[PDB]
Amino acid sequence: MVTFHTNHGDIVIKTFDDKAPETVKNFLDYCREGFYNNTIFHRVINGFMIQGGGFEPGMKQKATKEPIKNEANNGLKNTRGTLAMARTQAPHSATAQFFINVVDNDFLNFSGESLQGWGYCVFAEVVDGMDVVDKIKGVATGRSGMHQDVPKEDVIIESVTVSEHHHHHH
Repeated sequence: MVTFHTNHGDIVIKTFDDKAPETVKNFLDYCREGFYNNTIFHRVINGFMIQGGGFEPGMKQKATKEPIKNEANNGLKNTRGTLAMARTQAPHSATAQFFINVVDNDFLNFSGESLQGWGYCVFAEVVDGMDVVDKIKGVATGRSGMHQDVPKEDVIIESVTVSEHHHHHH
């Protein structure tokens, strides 16, 4: 599990390690490196999703690592509360940016291994703090340079805590 500590409260997520293993490793690596610290939810669209993990306040884009393979072929759907990776039009271009679906966004789902079909890879789901997600999705937004739907007051991921559970059979 991972918790995003935001200035609107905590968002707790469970990763889908079996179904998106490269994506989950990439995500946890950024978490442990402090990459998401002081990043913002820079693209918030009520009724759609909230997107973050790429910019500091002022839309200062952080340098990222090499992009990852799209694992959306895993059959998982972009239902409300799932996390998927943001990307540009190239399917295997995701780096650190992710989004939380705030409704079921069926139009984002993998339908085939093509530019139009690959869709968006679901790799985790919110397990506590959907109320915080629902707060964030509702904030006021406006323009910032070329970017739209940018919260007028920064929605900040202050940091990220990782929680691991180990089991011992006796």
